[PDB]
Formats: sequence, C-alpha cells, structure tokens
Amino acid sequence: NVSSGIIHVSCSPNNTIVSASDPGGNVLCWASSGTMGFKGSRKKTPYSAGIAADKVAKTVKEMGMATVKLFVKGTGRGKDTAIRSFANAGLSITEINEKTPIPHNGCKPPKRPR
Amino acid sequence: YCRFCAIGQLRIDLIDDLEALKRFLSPYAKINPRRITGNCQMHQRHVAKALKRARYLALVPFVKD
Amino acid sequence: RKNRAPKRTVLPDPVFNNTLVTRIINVIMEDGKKGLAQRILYGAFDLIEQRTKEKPLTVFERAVGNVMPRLELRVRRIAGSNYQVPTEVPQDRKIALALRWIAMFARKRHEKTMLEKIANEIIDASNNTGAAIKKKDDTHKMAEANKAFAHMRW
Amino acid sequence: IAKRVDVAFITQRWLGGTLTNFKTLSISINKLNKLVEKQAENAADLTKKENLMLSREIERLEKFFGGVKSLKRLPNLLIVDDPVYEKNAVAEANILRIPVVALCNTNTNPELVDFIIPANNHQPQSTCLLMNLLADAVAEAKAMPTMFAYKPDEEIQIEI
Amino acid sequence: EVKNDDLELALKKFKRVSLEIRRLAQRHEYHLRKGMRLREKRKIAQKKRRKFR
RNA sequence: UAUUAAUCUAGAGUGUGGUAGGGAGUUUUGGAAUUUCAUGUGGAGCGGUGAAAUGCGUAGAUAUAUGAAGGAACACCAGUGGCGAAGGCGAAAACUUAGGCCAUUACUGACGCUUAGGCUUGAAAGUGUGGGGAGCAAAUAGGAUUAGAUACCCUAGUAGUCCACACCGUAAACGAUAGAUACUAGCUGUCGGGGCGAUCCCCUCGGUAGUGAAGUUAACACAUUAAGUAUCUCGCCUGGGUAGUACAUUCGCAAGAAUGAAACUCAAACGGAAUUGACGGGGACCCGCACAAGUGGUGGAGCAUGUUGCUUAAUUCGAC
RNA sequence: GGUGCAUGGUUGUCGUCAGCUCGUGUCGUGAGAUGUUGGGUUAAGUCCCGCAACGAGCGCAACCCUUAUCGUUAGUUACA
Repeated sequence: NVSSGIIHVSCSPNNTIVSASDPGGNVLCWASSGTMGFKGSRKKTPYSAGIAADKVAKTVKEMGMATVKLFVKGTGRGKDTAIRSFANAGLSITEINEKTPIPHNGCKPPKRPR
Repeated sequence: YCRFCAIGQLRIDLIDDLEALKRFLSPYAKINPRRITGNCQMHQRHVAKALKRARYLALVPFVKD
Repeated sequence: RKNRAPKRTVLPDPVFNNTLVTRIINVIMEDGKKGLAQRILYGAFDLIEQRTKEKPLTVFERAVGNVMPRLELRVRRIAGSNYQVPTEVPQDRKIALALRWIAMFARKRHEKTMLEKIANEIIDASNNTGAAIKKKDDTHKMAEANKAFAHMRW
Repeated sequence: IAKRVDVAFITQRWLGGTLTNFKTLSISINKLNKLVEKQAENAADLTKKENLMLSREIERLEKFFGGVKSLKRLPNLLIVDDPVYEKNAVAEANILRIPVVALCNTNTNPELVDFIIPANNHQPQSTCLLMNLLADAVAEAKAMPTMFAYKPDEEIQIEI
Repeated sequence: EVKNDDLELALKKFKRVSLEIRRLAQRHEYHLRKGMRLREKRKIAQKKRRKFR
C-alpha cells in the first residue's frame, strides 16, 4: 500500500477498535478487542487494545506503511498507551491529532452506571 | 498577573487589548481559573467573555491548540 | 501481620558435599530418616550410571539450576472473576519447590523398585524432558497469557 | 536569670496541670529524687537490664518533669514569655489566685493576663529586655548588684 | 490537541494532554444535573483552593 | 400614643460621576460532535456491564474522515463566586433591562416597613397545540446479581426531555436560616464602587460565605447577611402516627396540586444535636501457624478411643 | 440427682493480644475526654518522645523450669 496513511484508535468503556487507513478515508485494515480470546472483562483492559494495535501495525507494515498520522477518537483510558504501541510496533509516530467525539456541554447522555 | 488593572486601560472590548486577554489564555485555547490568574476578576471575567467570543469568532479553536 | 523471618539452612550433606543434596534427602523424607533417603539417592545414582549414564554431581547441579521456576502468581479478586498477579520470590523457595516436585514425582509410582523409578524421574527432570521444566516454561508463558489481569497490580 | 538570681524555674514542658494538681506530682518528684539517691547509694546489685530500665524510667520522668522539678511549693507569682505559648501555665495560674505576667502578642488576647505587656517574642529586643529587668527587680529586692533597668539601651540580644 | 516534539518526546508531552482530555470528557456517560454541575464546580474550586491553593 | 405646618435628611428613595454580574425574557448566529444523506474501504465483529447477555451485523454492521439538514446544550474560562425576591442563570451578540456598588455633602422631607386580603412568580417533571426523537429517556423490551425484582448495571425505544403560548402555582424552594430598620471585632478567604497608586500586597462602604470576640443557642453551631443587639410586622409549631385520610374551598383540557380533620393508640415522634465503642461490599495504625509452603492428620479407609441419630437388657450423663 | 437460667473452686476463649485501666485535675451545661491514643521497639503499653497534662497498677517481658560454655561439691551401680 501507500507509505503514508493514518492509524485511528477508538475506545468506549467496553470496546477498543484500531484501524490503519489511507489518508483519503478508506481503511486498509482494522481490528478490535473482541477479535481475540479476551472478549468482555479482559477486553476492557489496556492489554487487549495494545495487542490489537500491534496486530494492525504489523499487518499494515506487511501491507506497506511508514511514519503515520495519529487520529484518536474517543474517551478511553488506553488512548495514550495505544499511541505508544504504534510507536514501538514499527509504525512510528511524529505528530498526533484529535478526532474525538468530545461534546461541548450538550444534551442528555445515557443512564448512570454505578 | 493581571493585564488590565496593571495596564490601567480599564476598557475591555473585542479588539483593543487582545494580547492582554490572551495572557490569561493558555496555548491550549483554555483560560486559567481564578486560583491561577489571581487578579481582580473583573478583568478576568471580561477575559472569559472576550475569549469565549473569540472561540465564537474562531480566533482560537474550541478543542485544539 | 508477620514479616521476613530468619529461615535457616542446615549444614550440607557431608557425604556428597552439597546443601541441595541434603535438602533433597530431607524433602523426600519417609519415616523421618536421612539414612533412608541417603541410601535412596546413592542407589539412584548407581542405577543412573547403570541406566541412562550420567555423572551424579554434574547432573544434580544441572537439574538444580534448570528446574527452578521464574515467578509466582498471587490470587486477586474484587467482585468476581478472580485472577493472578506476578510476584518475585527468593531462590530459596525456588529450590524448595524443586525439592517438593522431586519428592512428589518420585515417592509415588508403579514400575518396580523405587531405585530405578527415582533415577528415571531425576534424569528426566535433569535433561529438560518435561517433569519440572514444563512448569518453568508455563509460568513464563502464563504471565503473557493473563497479562490483561497481570497488569492489575496494586 | 537563674545564674544571676537563684530561683526555681521551668524550662521543659510545663505539664498540663502542675499547680492545680501537684499532690501526685509532689509524690512523683519525690519518687524521682529518692530513686536518684538510691542509685547514688546503689552500685550494681542487680542485672544490668534492670539498671537500663532504671535509667530509662529516670529519663522518662526527666523529659516531662525537667522544667517543673525545682519547686516543692506552689508559686506565689509567675512570668510568661507568650500567653498563647504557655496555655497550661496561665490556666493553672487562673485556677489559683496568683497574678500572671506575660509578653502579649498581637495575635494573642489581652483578656487573659493579669499584667498585659506589649512585648514581642518574634522581635527579641523586647523579650530579652523584659527578662533581664524582671531578674533585676528581684535582684535589687534581694540587695545584690543590679545589671540592667538603668541603661538607656541595654544589651542588643537580637536573635537570628 | 496536537503534540509534535520528537519521535517519542511528542508522546511524552501528549501524556498530560491525553489525561486532561480524559478527565474533561468523562462526564458524557452518566447522569448529571446543571445544579449538580455548579455544585461540583464549587467543589473542585474548594479542592484547588485547599490543596493547590 | 396619634394629627396639625414647614424647612434638615439621616432611613423611604432621588439626582450628578462612575459601575460588576452566565439576572430574566425576547431576538440573531455558529459549528467542534453524533445520526440521516455522499464518497469510500474492510473483514467478523460491534454493544456492554459485577461475568456476560439483549440488541446491530457478511446485503458491509462497528470502525474510518470530512461535508449539507436536524436539534440538545454550549469542554477551560467558572472565582473559600457574581448576579438573582428564594426560585434559577455558563458559546457569543443585540433590545427592554430588574436590581448589586460607592463618591452619594446635594435633594420633597417621615413620605416609612411588615403585611393576613390580594398580585405575581416558584425549578423541573408531566401535559393541550406546531415541530426534530439527531441524542437521551421515563413508561417499555431483553439479559443479568437478590429466594422473585419490577430494584444496581447495560442495551435500545413512545410521550416527553428542547423550543413558544404555556399549564400543575407544587420541592431537598437549603444558608434546611421571613422580611425592613440601627448597631457589633478581628481574621480567613471571592466580588463591586469611589478615591490614589503598576496590577495582589492600598483605605472606605456594601453583596454573597466562613473561624471567631462580645453577644446567642439545647449543643451542634449563628456571629456583621445572626439564631446577636432592640424595634416593627406577617405566617407557623404548642406531641407523633392519626393527618393531606373526613367534610370542604381553590387551581387544571390534560397529568395532578394549594388550606384543612377525626374517633383510636403511643408515651413517645424514622424528635434534634453532641457523646464511648465495633462493623462497613470506609479506612488508617498495631500484631498474632490468623493465612501461603511443606510436613502431615482428618474429611476418603481400618481398628484404638468417647460421644452423637438410631437400636438395646443399660447402650450412663453432659460437653453441641 | 438436676436447674452453671444461682454458682463457687478451676479453667478454656480472644491471647501471650498489646491491650485493660485507675488516683491527682481540667474541660465540655452532657454523655465523654485526658493521661494509654499517635509515632518509634523485642510478638509485646519488655520499653521511650509527645501532648489537658502528671504519675501508678493489671497483661506482658527481664525474673522462673528444661536445653545450654567453663568452673565449682563430689565420684559409682552411669562410665567400665
């Protein structure tokens, strides 16, 4: 594939997804926490996100990529460790941007988990 | 570190002391609270209004640097 | 809450000149005697150079060096789905665990006179064929399997 | 003050009650003096651990009674270096009928001392002068040579 | 929130930024009220006036 | 005590000069971000809690990036806060703009304040009409821990939530603190005014807060804004369930609300605060073969021992 | 013979846990506090600094029995 591209990472309290994509929008590959034998509680841990990120970085290095753009969209605790995984997995980083769905104080969110 | 009672202009508006307004504005497009600015807070609340206007005027981004 | 206590290691077995030898003799202990497990170990060595020939001292030190584990797993639970967390242990408990493994896998078996079965057990544990090396490999491989729960350490 | 005029004084912890309650403290100081006298009379009659415990107890009693062990009678008058620093002293003096003399500070209260004197402890120029002159009052009362209270500017004892 | 310092130093500086965004945007998944919002604003004001002063 | 006349204002308030605030309502604009729509890609997951599950999904779901429509509210700014009749107000702006603040000597000249009557508002829900349901969510549907469970949670989804005429005119309407007048430290800290200086560290008087002197309170705790000091006035509590049930007045299309009982029973009221303990799916501290380890032993088996349910001519009783 | 729902005497139990307290006194209108708590130390409130505090008792330990180095009373039926 193209040497350039963007790696995107999204996180929800019980899900993580990471996708390597062309700069135009079309993806080249993607993985998630449920792709492995850690579905559920073990997939809310940074380990699942790190392994998924390493898997996508490795499979896009085989597909062809280099120093990548960083698009994080979400409010997960592993949104910083995923970038470290990208950096150490060969898909090194130079800059990082925010595509997060962070809302300026708005409308009703879902019910309260407690 | 006040920038409007110190300058003595005492006149706050959109564009006449923008750098003074930004003195309380972090590069992160976020304004420091009273416990950090530590000023008379007439000028700090004027900064609040002016820089929220600037965000509305797209001088500084909402969520960006 | 008790803390680090003065564990003591007795004088080595003065017929083979090794503390691990006397520890092994005192872990496979039957009826309480050391004149018993000493004969057991001597006959085991004799049958070792009889079948599966190897020098007792070198094979013993190699087994001691190899069968030692790497880490330990502490059980952690909060609400449900209990898991393990890695922890480090001094080598004394490692060689003690080796002692216990040898005693358990030797004292209990069919396949007649205990001399040859314990010789075979110690030889297999020595040449890296799985009798206690498999545990050492697993405990290393176990940490990377439940690392999602291993990371949750306080 | 003590080396200029011999007088009982308290320098260690003024205990929280040593004038309104001094009976069981009189017996305590008597036990201390008697034990010291016995130790002077004693010369290693027991095991050394018991001697270590004896010294242990002596020093335990000293670290609380080190100030209040020189007077065997309740004072008829006391001075104070700071009304808030000597809460126990002023409390036990107000339980009795003895007047209080203190070096009041602006953070203190002036409704607590029978003799309010605006003497600073943060600024030593007042407290040193007042201590010297309080010594000199009883010195000249006892017909001995007097050091200060007649000088326009006494010794500059400025604390760093 | 862009961070471009070095290959790894950029992420080292981005750690604090990510922490700030995570703590700021965490309040869009549970119940909240505007009066309680002013309440917690006063509470964090007291926290930073007592600890951070 | 009240009236008479006018100059004095000194509270009622008013003028000149300045003046902070997200006050309120109405109006104007905007998109960060989601959904629909457009481009795509992609392989096997997404959705999520306590573990998971309902549910979406190979027809392309989740994801991936922006853009038009849409509507919600507008990360920080946000103050030991301001404003505000409590009620409530945070993108920005405009109109009316209420009231906060002093320099207020000056000014009609006691005009004043409370105030049952009355007037208004009082959050939000919900709901009559017109919209969106993009997003949320009562009700609803499912999974799930409780012995079930409607209750924790998660997912979705109607009215509604959001807007305007609005209604219910009810609250945890909280400072749980009715207003107005005169006075009362210091200090801690946020703010306004005038004054004069670089801003904080300057003074004065006030708004909203606290420790705390005197003062007050049953103590906790108020304390310059009192629960103080005294005054003025209104309403209420003279026990709890009975008791918002009886009658009954009033508001409402709607969902529902304001005032308001008894017979009967208790010596009490989910009375209050402080006050000593242990527990906490609240912890700090201090330690123990209290826990891991092996040794073992028993629970697995045999007898040896004594008992227990049973059986006896007694199977002696208790230790449970 | 029974009622340990009278118990004694004797214990077990927490636990050999480091706690239980008390007299002098003061504050709180009151229950209550204080000294003991905290922090240092052998299991150890064996013990200490500190304070509305001062000391003192119980538990505990040093002290007692056994193991224990040398010497000492003395040597057989231990020894031999």
